[PDB]
Amino acid sequence: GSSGSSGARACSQSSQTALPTSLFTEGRYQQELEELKALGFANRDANLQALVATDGDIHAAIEMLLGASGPSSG
Repeated sequence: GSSGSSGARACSQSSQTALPTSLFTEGRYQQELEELKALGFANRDANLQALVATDGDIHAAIEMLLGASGPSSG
């Protein structure tokens, strides 16, 4: 005991048979987009791009939609 931090593997993509379907996220977190529209958003596309970014976790989406990107570069 001295430091505190967890790792457990590093990088692990999970995709093969799956395909990039645009109409595959508008049917998953459809209600979500509507939620943010009330939580304090509206930009569905953005709400999605963020949601999908959080695995469709509106919660994590909010923060991300709140302006909590994190990394910066351009």
